[PDB]
Amino acid sequence: ETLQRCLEENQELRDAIRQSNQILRERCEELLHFQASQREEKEFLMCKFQEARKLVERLGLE
Amino acid sequence: ETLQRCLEENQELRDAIRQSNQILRERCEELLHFQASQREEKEFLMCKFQEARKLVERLGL
Amino acid sequence: SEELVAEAHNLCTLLENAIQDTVREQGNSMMNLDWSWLT
Amino acid sequence: PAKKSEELVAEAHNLCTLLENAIQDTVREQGNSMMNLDWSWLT
Repeated sequence: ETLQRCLEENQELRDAIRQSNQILRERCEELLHFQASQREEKEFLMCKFQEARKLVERLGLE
Repeated sequence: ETLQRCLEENQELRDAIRQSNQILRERCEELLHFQASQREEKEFLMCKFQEARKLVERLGL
Repeated sequence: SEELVAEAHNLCTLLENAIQDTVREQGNSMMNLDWSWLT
Repeated sequence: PAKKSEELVAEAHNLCTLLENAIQDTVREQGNSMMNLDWSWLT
């Protein structure tokens, strides 16, 4: 008889899915925030490349 | 019948788990590669921006 | 459950999207800019 | 060969922990910002 084994496994599997769901929720929230951080530093470094290029151009002239 | 019912839900929960596992293994691999690109971009930009600093220092003189 | 099974496919879809747009903006790398004014 | 329930449950736990840590490290590492360096040589 295999119903007991089936019901036990169904329980363990639902608990596996429940737990990963929870982790997936927390982890995506973190990623969405990361996407903003990544674009702030993007634009800050681009700014600094530009300023740096300008300055160098100017000292070269003298 | 309680057996057929259980077995059918056992297969569906086993299909949900294999598939989600496939995705997590693809997503982790993707994320490991992005991490390595991020680290290289940063080493690149820290280098450029240190060369820029030294080239500025070097001109003032 | 299968509220669970549906919740997992949706969590996964969100995950794949999130990583796709995290791993996207990377594609425009400042390695492709003109750094030759250094040299 | 079709994985056992136990085996599926354990891979999922493995892959979950691997994803968390892969995500937290990504979030953490970039948070050592090039915005925290000394940029004052620029004026």
